[PDB]
Amino acid sequence: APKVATNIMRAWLFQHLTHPYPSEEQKKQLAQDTGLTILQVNNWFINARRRIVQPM
Amino acid sequence: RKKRIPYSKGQLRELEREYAANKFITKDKRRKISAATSLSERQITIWFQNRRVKEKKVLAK
DNA sequence: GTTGACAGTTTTACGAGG
DNA sequence: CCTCGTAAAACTGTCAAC
Repeated sequence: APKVATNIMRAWLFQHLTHPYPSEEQKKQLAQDTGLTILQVNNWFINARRRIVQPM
Repeated sequence: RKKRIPYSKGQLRELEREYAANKFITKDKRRKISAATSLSERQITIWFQNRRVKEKKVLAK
């Protein structure tokens, strides 16, 4: 948890498979509307890349 | 400073072919490889600097 | 099953100094 | 370029955990 958070950060990832990395300015905006810390977004994206992308 | 933007697994494949051939780069190949990989002539010049340290890291023991 | 998290180690990218 | 050291992004590697 939470849920919509995941649903937000999954939208950004599948939008760019090409360059699956945020700019620290973008992460700020993600942290700004998530409820999440900057650290959490980083951490999740770090996971999400090895969690999802590799087979793709 | 430039943000951390790591390299495609295909770009690191181009390097390490060259590094394994010669630990050092020619201004020719410093160009030739840069265009194919679309890396900056500056960046590719740094990669060997780091990659050189790595081989001293492997020193072991 | 996989989700979020972390210490520890690897990769990028400069700048001092010789 | 060139070690050498120093930032900071992003990778293992594993884990109780809810």
